[PDB]
Amino acid sequence: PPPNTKPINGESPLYQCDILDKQLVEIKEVNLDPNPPVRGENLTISANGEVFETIEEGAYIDVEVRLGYIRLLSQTFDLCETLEDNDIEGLSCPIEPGEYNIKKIVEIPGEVPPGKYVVVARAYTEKDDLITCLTGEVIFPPRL
Ligand SMILES: CC(C)[C@@H](C)/C=C/[C@@H](C)[C@H]1CC[C@H]2C3=CC=C4C[C@@H](O)CC[C@]4(C)[C@H]3CC[C@]12C
Ligand SMILES: *[C@@H]1O[C@H](CO)[C@@H](O)[C@H](O)[C@H]1NC(C)=O
Repeated sequence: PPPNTKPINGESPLYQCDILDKQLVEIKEVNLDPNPPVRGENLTISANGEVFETIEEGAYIDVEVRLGYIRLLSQTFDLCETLEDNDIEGLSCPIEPGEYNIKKIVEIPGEVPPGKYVVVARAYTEKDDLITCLTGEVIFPPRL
């Protein structure tokens, strides 16, 4: 994978990107229950990380999904509102420094077209300090 990248330990395709930029959160480990995610099935996400600065209301995530060279989805999300909506282990947004472990189950839709998808997410704080940068490639087998 590209420059300024480091693999994330665990059963996952994720890499940390922009590694030469200090990040307020370290993602130490990530594990996916069906290791290559499968369409139409549950996906269990387990993650171990560290928070070095309090993340406050107003943080946001830039998420980009790309299919080949096509910019499929590109938008920003309210970090706190998004975490609060998806019930990630009751984590209220004021995320204090410390040791975290997360377990979340999401559903991968079966209608997703087959292909090589690349995901990139950058989370920043309200004054725009880089929280973290993650990238990953997921190939869904061509049975449409
Ligand atoms: C952790 C990552 C690497 C794993 C889970 C893979 C990402 C999946 C879930 C991503 C890859 C492409 C994404 C994707 C492609 C196309 C569409 C159609 C659009 O109208 C709504 C979003 C939607 C439905 C999203 C849903 C989430 C998908 C299917
Ligand atoms: C998928 O997840 C839903 C809710 O998380 C659960 O009710 C269902 O039993 C799960 N099914 C499988 C096959 O894991």
